[PDB]
Amino acid sequence: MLVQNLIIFNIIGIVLLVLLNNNNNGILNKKSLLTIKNELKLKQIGLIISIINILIIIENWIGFNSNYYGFQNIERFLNIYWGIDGISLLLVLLTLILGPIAILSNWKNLKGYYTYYVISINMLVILMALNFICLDLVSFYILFESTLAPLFLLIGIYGANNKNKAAYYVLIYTLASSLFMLLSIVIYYIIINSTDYIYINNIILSINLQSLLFIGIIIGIAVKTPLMPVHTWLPTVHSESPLGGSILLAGVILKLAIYGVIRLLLPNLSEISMMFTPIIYIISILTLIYSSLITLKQTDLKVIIAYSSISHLAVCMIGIFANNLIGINGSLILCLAHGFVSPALFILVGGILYDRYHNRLINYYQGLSTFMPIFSIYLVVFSFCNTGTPLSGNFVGEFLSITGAVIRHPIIGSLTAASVLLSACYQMKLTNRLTGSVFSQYLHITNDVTNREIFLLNWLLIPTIIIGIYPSFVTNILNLASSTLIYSVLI
Amino acid sequence: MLFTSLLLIIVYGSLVNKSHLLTKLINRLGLIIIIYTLLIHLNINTLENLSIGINMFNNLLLINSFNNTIIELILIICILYVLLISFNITGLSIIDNLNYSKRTFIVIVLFNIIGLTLLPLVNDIMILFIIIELQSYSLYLLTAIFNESHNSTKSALYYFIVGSIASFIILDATVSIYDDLGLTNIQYILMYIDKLEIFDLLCLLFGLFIKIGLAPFYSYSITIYSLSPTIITNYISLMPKLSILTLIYIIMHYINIVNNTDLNYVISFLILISMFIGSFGGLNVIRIKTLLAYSSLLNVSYMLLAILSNSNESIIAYIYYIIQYSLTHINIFSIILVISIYLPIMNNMLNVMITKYSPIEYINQLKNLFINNIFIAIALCISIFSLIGIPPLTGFYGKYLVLISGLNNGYVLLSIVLIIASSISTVYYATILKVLSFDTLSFKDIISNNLIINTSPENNNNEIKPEISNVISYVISSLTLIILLIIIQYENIVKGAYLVLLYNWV
Amino acid sequence: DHVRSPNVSFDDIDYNNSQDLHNAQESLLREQWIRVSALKVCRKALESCYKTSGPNHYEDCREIAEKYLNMLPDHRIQGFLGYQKNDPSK
Amino acid sequence: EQFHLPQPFWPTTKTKEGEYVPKDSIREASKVFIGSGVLLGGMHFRRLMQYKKGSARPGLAKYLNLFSLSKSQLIGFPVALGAFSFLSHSFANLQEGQTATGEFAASSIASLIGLSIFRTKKPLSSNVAIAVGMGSLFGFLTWAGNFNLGDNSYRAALEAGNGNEGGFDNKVIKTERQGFWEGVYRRPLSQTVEDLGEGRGIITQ
Amino acid sequence: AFNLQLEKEIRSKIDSLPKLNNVTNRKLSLTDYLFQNAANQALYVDNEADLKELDENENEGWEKIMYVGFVPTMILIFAIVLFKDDKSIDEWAMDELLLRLKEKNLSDVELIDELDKLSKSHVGKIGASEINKRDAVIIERILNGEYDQLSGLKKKEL
Amino acid sequence: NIFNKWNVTPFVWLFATVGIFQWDKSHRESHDGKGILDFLGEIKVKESLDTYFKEYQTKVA
Ligand SMILES: CCCCCCCCCCCCCCCCCC(=O)OC[C@H](COP(=O)(O)OCCN)OC(=O)CCCCCCCCCCCCCCCCC
Ligand SMILES: CCCCCCCCCCCCCCCCCC(=O)OC[C@H](COP(=O)(O)OCCN)OC(=O)CCCCCCCCCCCCCCCCC
Ligand SMILES: CCCCCCCCCCCC(=O)OC[C@H](COP(=O)(O)OCC[N+](C)(C)C)OC(=O)CCCCCCCCCCC
Ligand SMILES: CCCCCCCCCCCC(=O)OC[C@H](COP(=O)(O)OCC[N+](C)(C)C)OC(=O)CCCCCCCCCCC
Repeated sequence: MLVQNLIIFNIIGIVLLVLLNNNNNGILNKKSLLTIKNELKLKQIGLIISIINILIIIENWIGFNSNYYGFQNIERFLNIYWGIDGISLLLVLLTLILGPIAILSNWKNLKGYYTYYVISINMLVILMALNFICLDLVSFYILFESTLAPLFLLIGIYGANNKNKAAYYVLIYTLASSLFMLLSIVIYYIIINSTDYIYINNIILSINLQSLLFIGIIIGIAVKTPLMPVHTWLPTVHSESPLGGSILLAGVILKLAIYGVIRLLLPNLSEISMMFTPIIYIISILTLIYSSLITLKQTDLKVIIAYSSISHLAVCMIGIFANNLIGINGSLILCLAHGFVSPALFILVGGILYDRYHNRLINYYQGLSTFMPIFSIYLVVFSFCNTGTPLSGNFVGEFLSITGAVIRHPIIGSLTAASVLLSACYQMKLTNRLTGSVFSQYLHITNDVTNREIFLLNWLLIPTIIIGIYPSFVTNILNLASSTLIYSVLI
Repeated sequence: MLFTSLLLIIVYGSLVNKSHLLTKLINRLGLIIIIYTLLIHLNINTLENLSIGINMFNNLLLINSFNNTIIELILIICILYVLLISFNITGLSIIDNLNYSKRTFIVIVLFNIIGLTLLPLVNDIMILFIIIELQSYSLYLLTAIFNESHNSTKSALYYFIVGSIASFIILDATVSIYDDLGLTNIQYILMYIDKLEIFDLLCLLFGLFIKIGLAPFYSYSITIYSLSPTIITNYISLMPKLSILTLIYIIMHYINIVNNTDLNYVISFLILISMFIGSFGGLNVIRIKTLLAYSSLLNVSYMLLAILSNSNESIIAYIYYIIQYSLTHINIFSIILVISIYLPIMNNMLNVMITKYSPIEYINQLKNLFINNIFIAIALCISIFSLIGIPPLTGFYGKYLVLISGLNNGYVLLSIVLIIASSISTVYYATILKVLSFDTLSFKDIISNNLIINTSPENNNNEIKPEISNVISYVISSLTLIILLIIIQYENIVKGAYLVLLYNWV
Repeated sequence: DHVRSPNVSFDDIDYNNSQDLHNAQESLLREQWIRVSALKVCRKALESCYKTSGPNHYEDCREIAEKYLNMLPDHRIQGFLGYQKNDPSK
Repeated sequence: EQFHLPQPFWPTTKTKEGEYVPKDSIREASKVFIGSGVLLGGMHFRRLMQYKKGSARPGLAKYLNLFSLSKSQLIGFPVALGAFSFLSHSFANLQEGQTATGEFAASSIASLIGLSIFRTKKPLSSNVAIAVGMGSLFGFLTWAGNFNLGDNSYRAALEAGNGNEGGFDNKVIKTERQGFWEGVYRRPLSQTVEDLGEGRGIITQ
Repeated sequence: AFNLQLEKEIRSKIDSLPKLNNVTNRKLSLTDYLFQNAANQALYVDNEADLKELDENENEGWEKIMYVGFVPTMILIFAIVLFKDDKSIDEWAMDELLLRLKEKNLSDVELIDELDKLSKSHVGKIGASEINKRDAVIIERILNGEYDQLSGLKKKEL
Repeated sequence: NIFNKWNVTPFVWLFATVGIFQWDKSHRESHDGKGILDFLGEIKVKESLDTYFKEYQTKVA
C-alpha cells in the first residue's frame, strides 16, 4: 500500500506529462497551449505530483507503531520485499518534502525543457525515497545507483559553464566507488545465498572476511557522504549543477551514505565496525578540520556552501559510528536538520544572487543589506543555523553527535568539538562580508527576495526551528529503531 | 528447413530479373524461412528432453539444453537482423537502396546461420574443423558482399588471412590430439581426458580466441568493424561470438574435468590484457564503430570470466549475458542506421568524407539528437546506460551475475579488474551521451532546414507523415523497453536459466 | 492497551526460528529501557533530595547519590547484537 | 598488547614450521635473465633481416619500428626481469612465503634498476614514480591471490565442507575459530575479546 | 472560456500596430488545452507573445498549488507529531516499571493508593513538578527494588 | 497597515494551534485519553505485524 502506490502513481505521472508535451512534436511547427508561459501547465502538473507523493507516505505514517520492534508495512512488490522502521520513515519524509521545493526553485530560471526537468526531479525523488524502504542489499544497490542516470543528464543539460566536467565527476566518482560496494554485496549472495537485511544481520563471518567486506562497502559510502580524500567531486558538482539538482544532492543523496552505514555495516558487520571505529573517527575528524580550513580560501559563492556540507556530514559520520544511543540519535537529527538548512544556503546563493547577477565570485558582493534587507535577514538566520547555534535542529544534532563521540572515545572524540569554532569561522566570514561595508560598486539595485523565494526560505526554516526547540518529535520515532544498532557485551 | 529453402532461393534469385524490388521481396522470403525454421525447431526441441544430451548423425553432433538455448537465440537475433534488409530503415532511396543492391545478401546469411547453429553441436574433431570453416567462409563472403567498395574488399582480405591462420591453429590442435590418442570423437576423447596433453586444447582455444577478437589478437577486429559498412559490421561483430563463445564454454567444461591450474592462468592472463585494451583503447577514438569494437572486446572479456569459472552460476551468467548483450547490440546498431536522416548537408575545413556505406561514422555526428528526436535519443541513452551497467537495466544484471560466478570460483583479481575496467570504459560511454544532449538548451532555438530528412518530399501537406518506417521504429521501441523494464520479469527469466543444464543433472 | 514484553532469552531458543529470535531481540531491548526508566526515577529522588536538604545534601542524599553512580555505567541501552552474537560461558 | 587492527587479507595456504623448502634464487634468476636475453637478442637480429628483406615498402617498416627495441632496452629488459626473479625469490625465502610486501619491493626495485638503463634521458624522480606504480600493481596482484585463489576459494571450501551449506546452529559453539568463508549464529565471547579487546563496551564499560 | 471572438478583437488591435516594443477578463478552461483544434489554438499563442511583449513577480502559477496542497500537508505532518497516540519505547518503559511495581507489591496498601490516583497523563511526570500529587512512596519502592529482569534473559555467565 | 497579509499569518497559526491543542485536551478527557486524530485510523499492533514478519522471513529462507 506504499511502494506499489508510489511507483504506479509516479509512472502514470511520467506517462501523463510525456503524452501531453510530445503529442505535437511531429514537425507540426505548432504553437499549442500547454507550452504557453514557459510550459506553466506542465510544471503545475509535475508540482502536483510531488505534493501527492508526500500524502502517500503520510497515510502509512498514521498506522506506524513507534513501540513495535522490527520493520513495519512489509510488502512484496517486483519480487522485492519493502518495509519501514523508525529510521526509514523520517528519511523518506525528508526526501519527499524536498520534491516540491526543488521544483519550485527552478520555476522560472531555466532556459527551456521544463517538462524534462520536472520528470527528472520527480524520478530522482522517488528513486531516492525507495532506497530507504528496500529490505535487501541488492535492492539497496539498485536504487543507490539508479539515480545516476537521471542526475548525469540533468547536470549536463541544465548545468552551468563547466557542466561537462561536473557531469563526468558525479558519474564516475559515484560509480567506480559503488562498484567496490557491489563486490561486498556479491560476496554476501555467494556465501549466504541471500542479501536480506534480517537474514544477514544474524550471521557472523570470519574477522578477516568482515574486514574485506567493510572496506568494500565503506569505499562506496565514504565517496558518497563524502569523506576526505575522495571528496573533490562534490564542490565541482554543486558549483555547476542546477539549483534543484543541488537541493536534492545536498539534502538527500549525501544522507544515503549515513543510512547506508545503518543498513550495511552496523547490524551485519558489528564486530568489524568496532575495530574500524578509531580509523573512521580519524578520517572524519580530519575531514571536518581540513574542509573548514579549505573553505576559508574559496572564492566561489556556491563552492563555499558545498564545502560546508562536507564538514557537517563529517560530524554525522562521527555520530553514527558511535556505539551509544546519544551519538546515533544525534547523527540522525543532524541529517534531518542539514536536509533543510543546506538547501536554503544554496537557494540564497545559487537561487537569489545568481538569478539576478549570474556571477558566483565573492568579490562582486558586499553590503547587500542596504538594498536587500529581506535577503540579509534570511542569510543571517540560516548562517547561525548552519553554525550550530541553539534553537536550530543543527545544534541538537551536533551537540548529541559530539557528546556521543566523547562517550565512544573521550580522547580523540573530543576533537569533534572543534566544529563549533571552525564552522563559525568560514560561515560567518562569508555572511559578515555579504552584509557588511557599503553596497557593492559592481552591482545594480534590483528586486529583493520575491514571494516565491520567500516561500522556499520560510518552509525550510520552519522544520529546522521545530526540530531544534522540540526534537522529541524525531527522537520518539527513532528511539526503538536506533537502539538495535548498538553492539556491546557488559558483564 | 534452412538447407531445403536455401537451395530454392539460390535458384529463384538467379532466374528472375535483377531489380531492387525483387531483391527486397526475396529478402522477405528469407525472413519467412528463418521464422519457419524457428517454429520447426521449437516444435521438436524442448529443454526437458534435451537435458541428458542426444547424439545425432553417428555421434558427430551432440545437442543438449545448453546448446539448444543458443540455437534459439541465434535464430531470433537473425530474424531481427533480416528485418533491417527486409524493410526500410530510413525510407530514403539514396540510403536504403544499398541493402537491396546485392541479391546474394540473404543467401550468404542463410549459409552462415547453418554454420552458426551447428558449431556448438560439434561432437567430432573432423566435423569441428568442417563447421568452423563453413562459418568462417560465410563471414568472408558477407564482408566482401559489396565488391565495389575499396574498404569492404580490403577488410575481407584482412578477415580471410587472420581467420585462415586461426583455422590452421584449430586444425593443428585437433591433429595433435589425434596423434596422441588416435580418436576423433569428442566423447571418446573424454575417456582419455587425463592422458592427453591438455595444453593442446589450449591451442584449440587460441584459434577460437582469434576469431572473437580477444587480445592480443584484438587489432584486426577493430580495424575490420570500422571499415566495414554499418549493415555488415552489425552482423559480423555479433554473430560469430554467439556460436564460438558457446563452443568455448563446452570445451572449457571438458577441460575443467582435469582442472589444470596452469590452463586457467593463461586464459586469465588473456582476459586481464583484454580488459586493459578494451577500456583504455576506446578513450581516444573519434569513430562510433571503432568505439563499439572496443566495447565488444570488453564485453566478451566479461563473458569469458564466466566461461573460465565454468560452474552452475556460470551457466546462468553466460546465458543471461549473451541474450541481453545481443538485444542491446541490435538496438544500438538499429538506432545508428536510422539517425543518419538527421545529418546536416553541406551548402571546407578538415575535408571530411562520408560515404553511403557508413553514413554515421563519427561520434560527433550524433549531435543534437535530443532535439532532432527525443524518443530515439532516450532509447540510445537507455542502451548506453545498459552497457555501462546502471541498475536496474539488463546490463547491470549481466555484470551482477558474472561477478557472482567470478568471485565464487576465486577470481578475485579479475573481478576487481573488471570493475575498474567498467569505470574506465564509462568515460567513452558517457561521451556518446554528452554529444546527444549536453547542448540541448543552447541549440533549442536553432533552425535546421539542411538535414537529410528535409529532402524527403511531402505527400499532400495534410497527411501526418511519420519520419521513420513502422517496422524499424517498432523494433527499437520493443527492445528499448525490454532493456528498461527487465526488473518486472527478471525473477522468472533467471528461473529459466536455472533449468538450462550442461550435464549437471544432480 | 499497554502491551507487555514477551520475555524470551537467547539461551532457550533456536536462531533458525525467526519468530523466537525476533522475540529474544525485542525482550532484551525492552528490559534495557526499563533500567533507563529506573535510573531516571532514582535521579529524580536525588534532585528532590538535593534541593530540600540544602547544605545537608551530602548526608541526607548519601545513599541515593551512591546508588546513582553505581547504576549509571550500566543503566543504559546496550542493544541485543552483543549478547545475541556472543556466548559468555565460552 | 598489540593494537587491534583489521586484517583485510584473503586466505592463503600456510606451511607449518619446518616446511617451505627455500628456492635457489641464483639459479631461478639466471634462467630468466639468460632466457630473456636470447629471445630479445634473437628477435632483434631476426627483425634486422626483415629490414634487409625490403626497405622500400612503408607497410612493413611501420610495424617493424613498433616492435624494435633500442640497445639500452635490449640490455635493460633482461636485467630488470633477472633482478625481479632474484628479488622475488630472495624476499620470499626471508619471509618463508610470498607476500605482497615482498613483491612490491621486488617489483619496484627491479623496475627502478631497469628504468635507470633504458630511461636515462628522464629525471630520476620520474623513474621513481613509475617504479612505485609498477611495484604497487604487482603488490596488488599478490594481494588478490595471483590469478586465482585456487583451493582457498569458496567453491573449494564448499566442496570440502567448510562452507555454509548445512545452515547455522546457535546451540553449537565452536571454541576454534571458524573458516574464512564460514558463518555462524553465535560466537564465543573469548574470541570477541581476542579480536577487539576489553574496553569501550566489551566486558567492561 | 475560450472566447474565440475575443482573440479576433485582440489580434486586430495588435495587427493595427505595425510597431512593437516601440484583456484582463481572459482565461482558459481545462478543455481548452486538449479539445481545441489547430485553428483556434494558434490564435491564442500569437496574441500571448505580442501582448506579453507590450510590457511584479506575482501570479506565477504556483500560489494556489502550494497553499492548497503543500501548506495543508505540512499542517497534517505537524498535527501527526502533536496529536497522535504514539507510545515511544521510553514512555512504554515508564508505564511498565510502574505496572511491575503494582504486580510485585500487591500487599502494600499505601502503594496502591498513590498509583490509583496517579493519572495516565501524570504517570510520566514522576518527581518534583507543578502538579500536586502523592508519589513519594512510589519513588521509595523503586529505590528499594530492582524491577528489571535483564539477568533472567541472560542465563549464561562467564 | 498593521493587519496586513504578512503580520496576521503568524498569529493565525498560534491561535489555530492553541485552539486545536485545547480541543485535543478536551477530546481526551471524554474518550479515555484518545486524541483528536483517532478518526484517521489506529496504530497497528505487534500481533498482526509479526504475522507479516513470520511470512516474510519464511519466503526469504
Ligand atoms: C583519492 C581518490 C583516488 C582515485 C584515483 C586512484 C588511482 C590514482 C592513480 C594514480 C596514478 C595516475 C596519476 C599519475 C599519472 C600521471 C601520468 C603522467 O604524468 O604522464 C604519463 C606518463 C608519462 O609521462 P609524460 O607523458 O611524459 O608526462 C609528463 C610528466 N612529467 O606515463 C607513464 O609513464 C605511466 C606508466 C606507463 C603506463 C602504465 C600502465 C600500466 C597499468 C596502470 C594501472 C592501470 C590499471 C587498470 C586496471 C583495469 C584495466 C586492466
Ligand atoms: C617481446 C615480444 C613483444 C612483447 C609482447 C607483445 C604482445 C603481447 C602484449 C599484449 C598486448 C598486445 C599489444 C600489441 C603488441 C605490442 C607490439 C609492440 O611492442 O609495439 C610497441 C608499442 C609502441 O610503442 P612506442 O614507444 O610508441 O614505439 C616505439 C618506437 N621507438 O607499445 C605498446 O603500446 C604495446 C603495449 C600495449 C599495451 C598492452 C597492455 C597490457 C596490459 C598491461 C597491464 C596489465 C593490466 C592489469 C594491471 C594490474 C595487474 C595485476
Ligand atoms: C520510474 C521509471 C521511469 C522509466 C521511464 C521514464 C520515461 C522514459 C522516457 C520516455 C519518454 C520520452 O523520451 O519523452 C521525453 C520526455 C519529455 O520531455 P519534453 O521536454 O516534453 O521532450 C522534448 C520535446 N519538446 C521539446 C517538443 C517539448 O523527457 C524525458 O525523456 C524524461 C524522462 C527520462 C529522464 C531520464 C532519462 C534517462 C533514463 C535512464 C534509465 C536508467
Ligand atoms: C575508490 C574511489 C574511486 C573514486 C573515483 C576515482 C577517480 C575518478 C576520476 C574522475 C574522472 C572523470 O571525471 O573523467 C573525466 C575526465 C576529464 O578531466 P577534466 O576534469 O575535464 O580535466 C582533464 C581534462 N583537461 C586536461 C583537458 C582539462 O577524464 C579523465 O580523467 C579520464 C580518465 C578517467 C578514468 C577513471 C577510472 C577510475 C578507475 C577506478 C579507481 C581506481
